[PDB]
Amino acid sequence: EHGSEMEKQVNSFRSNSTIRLTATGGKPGMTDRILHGPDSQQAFSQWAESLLD
Amino acid sequence: QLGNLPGVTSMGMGYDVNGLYASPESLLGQPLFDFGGELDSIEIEGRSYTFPRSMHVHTYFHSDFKQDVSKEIEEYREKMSQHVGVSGRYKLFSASLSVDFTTTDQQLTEITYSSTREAHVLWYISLPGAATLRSMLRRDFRDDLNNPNMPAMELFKRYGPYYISEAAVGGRLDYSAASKTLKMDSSQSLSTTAEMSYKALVGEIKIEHGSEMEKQVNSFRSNSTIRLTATGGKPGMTDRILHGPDSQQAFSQWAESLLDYATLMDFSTESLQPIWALADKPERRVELEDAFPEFMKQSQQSIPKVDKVLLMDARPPMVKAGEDSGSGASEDLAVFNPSTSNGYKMVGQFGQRNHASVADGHAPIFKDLFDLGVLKAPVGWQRVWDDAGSGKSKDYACWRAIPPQGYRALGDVMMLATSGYNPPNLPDYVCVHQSLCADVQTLQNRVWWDKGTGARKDVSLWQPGAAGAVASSCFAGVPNYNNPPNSGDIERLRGSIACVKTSAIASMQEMKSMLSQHQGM
Repeated sequence: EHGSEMEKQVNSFRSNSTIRLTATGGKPGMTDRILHGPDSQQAFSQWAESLLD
Repeated sequence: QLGNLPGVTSMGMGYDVNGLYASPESLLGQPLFDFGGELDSIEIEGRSYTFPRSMHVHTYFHSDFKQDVSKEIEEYREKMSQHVGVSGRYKLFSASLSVDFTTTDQQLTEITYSSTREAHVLWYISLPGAATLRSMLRRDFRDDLNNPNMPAMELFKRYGPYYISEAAVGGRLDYSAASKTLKMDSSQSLSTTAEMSYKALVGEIKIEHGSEMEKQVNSFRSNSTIRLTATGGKPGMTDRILHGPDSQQAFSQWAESLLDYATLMDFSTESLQPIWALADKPERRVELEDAFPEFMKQSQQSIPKVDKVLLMDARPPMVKAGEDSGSGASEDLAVFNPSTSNGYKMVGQFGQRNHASVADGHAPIFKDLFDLGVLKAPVGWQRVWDDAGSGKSKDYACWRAIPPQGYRALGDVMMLATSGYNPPNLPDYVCVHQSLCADVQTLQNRVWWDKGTGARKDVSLWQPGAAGAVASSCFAGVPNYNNPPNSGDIERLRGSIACVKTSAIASMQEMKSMLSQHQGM
């Protein structure tokens, strides 16, 4: 939730950490979109539903 | 065939001029013309397209930005109909209203109607003039058009009264807003705020967090009903652009898709041309043209409006709010507040020339039923008068609501027999927006004045009135004993105090009855 204590804590974590997302298995080329790019929740759900293939 | 250039199938089609604005959805069935089977080819951004030789194509990869904005629905309709080729001053494209706005907002008053359209033109297609097309008519259209026993109404039902002669092809977004501007910190123009909201949404601007522009746009969005409609372009993108996770990306997908999903999506001054100009005989051109007003009659009816936006309770409970006991004024004064609840609001005190425990009358209370922001709290209170100099230990004062910009107070409030000049504490006092009020014209039936008190300053409480305003139950202080007050005293009230129009007001029962004649409310 915007304005929450958890938002403050997470914003603080992100802007004072170097963060990477690395995928082993799953649809390739999805981690950049999940981490940064346009639609991270959709890109994640595509990776998750892709796992069988 | 007519080739594969997008838009070609729209050209020379009848159009429902009462339908949507520049959309394929308002094209009408039968093609009017035979455009020849010979085709030109054209290169447009690496791809080959074909179209009939008789049509002309002008590529122009660019964005036209247009806004039609108005506080008045009928003016919005007129503005939207300008410069599309329909001679006369007709209100066109009536079906787009319910596409763009809820039926409630259409009928409500104090709503600002905006259409902010960004047209992504890839090319224009244009036809020959009427006189060239006359030799290119399809058989049954030619027969019907030129048969003098085929009446105008049928001809117009079958073919449309106008056809598409020129059209922009690509995709268009319509960011349409029904805004309650009276709730909206309205310093910057609504049309600019709408523009910025649209542009931030699609990422043409980024708005800085904590900016003035952010405040203005947030205010616009949370006090408007907003829709995004796409004509042409990849379908099912508008929900993501408007609301969903990544609107700037969803928009760029729609924008880069336009070549593959291009349709007729905009009109120029030459777009719609009348079928009557195609008739062989001048007598036939004229009789068809004369029939256009009756074809359009139903479409030109005004949108029904809810002008009665204040719900009045004329007989609320009156509670005593002081006497001038101890003031030394010759006359007695008692004042009474109406009790308020359920979103009903006080606009003034009731005043009496006596000391009774009971009010001689009632001060009405008003409720902003449709939440239009027509009632708004005062920004503060100033003194018309106090008892400084009377030497009485307790204090007596007449206060005025200082209205926020654009609003007016309907009555003053006396504070009587106080310890210090304590200002009114009336959480449910409101001012009323200018639009619902009339400037004070008369000041009659004096309630009271302070003479005898021996205060340096003077005051008299008068009943305000205006042509068309409800007979007021409230008072206004004049800082002198003029009897009756002169036009200078009346002028002093202008911009600050007013009377509330009968046309803006209705009782519980009148509101039920008025609303039962408006569909979907």
